[PDB]
Amino acid sequence: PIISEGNRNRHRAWALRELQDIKKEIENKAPGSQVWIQTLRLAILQADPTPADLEQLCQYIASPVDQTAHMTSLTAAIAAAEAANTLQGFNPQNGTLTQQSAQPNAGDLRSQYQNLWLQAWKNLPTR
Repeated sequence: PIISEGNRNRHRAWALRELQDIKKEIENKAPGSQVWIQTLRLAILQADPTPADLEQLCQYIASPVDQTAHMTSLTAAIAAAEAANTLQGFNPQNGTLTQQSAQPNAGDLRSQYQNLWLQAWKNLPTR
C-alpha cells in the first residue's frame, strides 16, 4: 500500500489482515465479473497499491491460468495506450508505466495503471 509517513507518501507492505479481508470477500466471485472488478476497485481505493502490491494480491485470489492471461492483457493495454497516446503525464523515457507507478509520489500515473489493471480482468480467454 501507499501510505503517509512523515511529510510524504511511502510504500508499506500489505498487512496480513488486509490480504485476508480481500481474499475472503472475493473468493466466491468470478474473475472478470463486474462484482470482481468493483471489489478490487474498493481495495485499490483503500490501499493505493503499487504494481508489486497487486501482483502479491493475485497469489491469494487468482489461478495461475487467470493471472497469466490477465498480465498478458494488461501488458498489451499499457503498450497500446502509450502508442495511441492515451496515457496522461507519461514519458516512457523515464521508465515503463509499471516502473514509474511504483514511485509513492507518482499517484497520477499509478491511478492509470490501477484502472488498466482492473480492466484487464475483462474478457479472459474463453472457448
